[PDB]
Amino acid sequence: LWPKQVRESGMEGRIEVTDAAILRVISEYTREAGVRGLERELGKIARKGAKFWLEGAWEGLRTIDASDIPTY
Amino acid sequence: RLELPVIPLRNTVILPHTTTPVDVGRAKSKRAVEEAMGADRLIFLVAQRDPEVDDPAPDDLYTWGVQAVVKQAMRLPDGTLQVMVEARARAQVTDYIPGPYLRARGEVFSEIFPIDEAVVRVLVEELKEAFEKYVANHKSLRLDRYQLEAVKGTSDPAMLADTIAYHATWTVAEKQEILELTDLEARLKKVLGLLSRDLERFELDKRVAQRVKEQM
Amino acid sequence: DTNQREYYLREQMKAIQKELGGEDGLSDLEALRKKIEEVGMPEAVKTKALKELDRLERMQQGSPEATVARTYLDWLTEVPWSKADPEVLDINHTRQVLDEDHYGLKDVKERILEYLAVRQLTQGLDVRNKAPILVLVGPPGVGKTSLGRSIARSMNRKFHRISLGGVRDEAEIRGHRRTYIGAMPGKLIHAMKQVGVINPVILLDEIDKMSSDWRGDPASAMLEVLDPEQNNTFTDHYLDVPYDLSKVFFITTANTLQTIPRPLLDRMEVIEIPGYTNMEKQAIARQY
Amino acid sequence: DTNQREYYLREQMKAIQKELGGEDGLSDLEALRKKIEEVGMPEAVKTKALKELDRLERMQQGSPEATVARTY
Amino acid sequence: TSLGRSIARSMNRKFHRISLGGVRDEAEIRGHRRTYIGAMPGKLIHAMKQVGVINPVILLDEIDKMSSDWRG
Amino acid sequence: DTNQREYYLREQMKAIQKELGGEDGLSDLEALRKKIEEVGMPEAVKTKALKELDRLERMQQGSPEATVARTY
Amino acid sequence: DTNQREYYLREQMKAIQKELGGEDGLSDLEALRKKIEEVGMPEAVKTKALKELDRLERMQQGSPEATVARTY
Amino acid sequence: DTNQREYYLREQMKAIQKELGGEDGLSDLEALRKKIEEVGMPEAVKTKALKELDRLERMQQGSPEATVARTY
Repeated sequence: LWPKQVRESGMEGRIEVTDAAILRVISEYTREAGVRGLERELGKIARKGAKFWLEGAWEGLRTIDASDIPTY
Repeated sequence: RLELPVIPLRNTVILPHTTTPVDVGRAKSKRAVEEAMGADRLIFLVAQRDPEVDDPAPDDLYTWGVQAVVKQAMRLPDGTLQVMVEARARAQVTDYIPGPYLRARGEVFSEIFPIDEAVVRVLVEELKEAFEKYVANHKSLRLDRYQLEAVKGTSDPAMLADTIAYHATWTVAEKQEILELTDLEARLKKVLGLLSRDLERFELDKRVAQRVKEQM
Repeated sequence: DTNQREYYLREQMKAIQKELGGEDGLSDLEALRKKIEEVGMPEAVKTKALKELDRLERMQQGSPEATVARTYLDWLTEVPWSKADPEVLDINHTRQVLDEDHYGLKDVKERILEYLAVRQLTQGLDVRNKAPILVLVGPPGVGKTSLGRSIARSMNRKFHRISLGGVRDEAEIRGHRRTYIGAMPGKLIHAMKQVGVINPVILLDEIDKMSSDWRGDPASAMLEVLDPEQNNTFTDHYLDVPYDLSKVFFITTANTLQTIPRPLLDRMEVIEIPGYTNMEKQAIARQY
Repeated sequence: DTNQREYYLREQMKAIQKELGGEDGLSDLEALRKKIEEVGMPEAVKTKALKELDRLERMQQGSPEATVARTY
Repeated sequence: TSLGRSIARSMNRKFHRISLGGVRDEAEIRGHRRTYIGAMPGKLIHAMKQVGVINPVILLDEIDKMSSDWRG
Repeated sequence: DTNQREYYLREQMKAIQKELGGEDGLSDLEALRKKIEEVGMPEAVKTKALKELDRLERMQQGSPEATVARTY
Repeated sequence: DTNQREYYLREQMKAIQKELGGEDGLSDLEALRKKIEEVGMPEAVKTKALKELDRLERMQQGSPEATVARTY
Repeated sequence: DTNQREYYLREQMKAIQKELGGEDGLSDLEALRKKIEEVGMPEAVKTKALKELDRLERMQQGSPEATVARTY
């Protein structure tokens, strides 16, 4: 999924998404019997990332964790 | 040479080595005809297609020209001036004065005869064969072709190009270009390419005509 | 010499077609035929212009045949191909333009900033979307045309409305067979015919009140248009080669989040348009 | 006499939309004609292709036969 | 139309009134197609030509009764 | 012979149809040629009028394009 | 004399109109339009009736409700 | 003699339909007319086969009474 989502946005090499993050996502942002809700939420993360980078580059490596959730 | 009133041609194409009646009935040009025949019988001919006025304008005339020494002094100011002049050597344009009258120099009045004759008469014979096959497809668009066959002794190639180039009607303005050109081989290959596109579109017309009959 | 003969045959067809046919626009038809080579347009479009060029030469009645060919040449050379606005590369400049609209309320203007922030970050060695158009929804008076107006300012593009209230047919979406006059395309080709760029904006109006009650689904052709590559293959009933509708940005106004047709509930992103406060509306009546 | 002249000139229309149709009336007809003689297919199906072959070489404003036959 | 007559007089102009009731097409709103004689313009042009001033007053009658069947 | 008769019937239709009234008089061309210049129209209306003025004066009763231009 | 020349003309009009399939045989949608106007009714009947005249001519008469409209 | 006449129609109609839009009708009309009169059949077959022999030589598109005839 997440490689396709950094293919959607264009944050190739920009994004670190760990997997406690993915646990937080499925436990909090999608309760369905598929993969589509994960496309939607990881799309929200991808879009908010492109916003935070084009306004200014703080780093080249961006750690998304279980702690930056209601910001993306 | 010997600055003249200028006669803007838009309806008569003269020949070198042959008399041609000039038909000028426009009011500001027939005075130039009278004053040029009073200019020791010398007439300076430059055509125009830039919008047709009776003024000798430097913006309407080209940079190419032709001479005309007068062979019959007649003017008829009650209508179109009937005058027969002749060219014996073509010219160019050197001067421009806003008219009336435009004062301009041409070239000298003399006879021109070819030095080389071999490649000259080869291209003359090719052009005569081209006219005599084109005038066969010009039978529907009829023009008499005895007028070339009586002047076969004249081996002047630019004069015969002025003749055959006159004896085929594709565009009067390009015939004014050719009639006023200095260069002879350029006007010869030009008339060859014109007979080329003419006979090629004749054959395309025959193709479409048989196409139509078969569709019938 | 051959082209002299060929354009000579074109002069023959002009000489004949100014003798018969519907002729009070047939020299205009000749200009649009001349405008085929003059409007920058694709070679599939140049080839369908060769097709209608061999549907020209109407050496028959002024009955609709010449007229429908004139209209086809009109819709050719007046829906612009190959012409475009130099876009802005910035969301900072876009925010500079949205400093002036209704102040922009700082709720949805940042969402538009998101959606353009990813789309001033277009990668893939192209411009891919794989994305919605970010549809809008609210009561009608609020700044639908105004917000889209400011965004068209921001990109230095143009803004334009075409409406879809009370539409029910793909016959209203797509046109019909150009075999009689009165055949035209649907709305969208005319909306593009209004602008002179292949990168305009279109504002779709009231699309939840497009309620299909006859043959054909408009929602079918509209979800075709909403798909970011099927628009690039989208064509109507009137036309041959599909207009490249991938270079065209879109935006859409509706009012109901529930009467929207169902495949349109994908390829979509809702931003619910607000019902403004008194103080901001007052500020508008004071300042603008 | 008028409608005679009218038929005469619309024959000119068709034959000058033809323009030596060995090339074609419009040249893309013999580009899809070679998909007959260059695509390996069964004999009855290519036989009805060869029977459609004799109905080819038509324009659009004239006969709309290759209009469907190319697509076929 | 009483109000309209005294409008044109009170404007010192010319009053003219025509009907747009029942119109379905561009036959009486716009003119007919230019490919035939018997194309006559909209009634609006009629109101123009029949009256004489650059500043007329035109009255459009039964405007709630114009709809569409053909010609948009 | 019967289809040639039906042909002849449908053209006797139009021959009877053009009867019952005929247009003559050629001073109307002078009248309208004046009234274009003798009704001072703006360059929109004087331009379209000069177009119809240049279009005519070859026929205005004959060809179906110059007739509706004459009524125009 | 005017009525008599127009009588010759209308004579030959009916003479040609006769031998052309009997005025479409007075086809079905002609006579359906007739019968509403051939019976004097309240006027809103004629309104919704020519309405439902226009509501046809778009289905195939396999329609299980627009046929019910034809019955109405 | 009736069979000889149907043979002559069988021969001439396939000789002409083999050159024409009977190629789109596949010329199976006078190929399966051989099953009408050129195979030993009962008078039931001859009766029905005449009833759809009259349905030979037809148009080939738009609800064809030729293809259902040869099928019959």
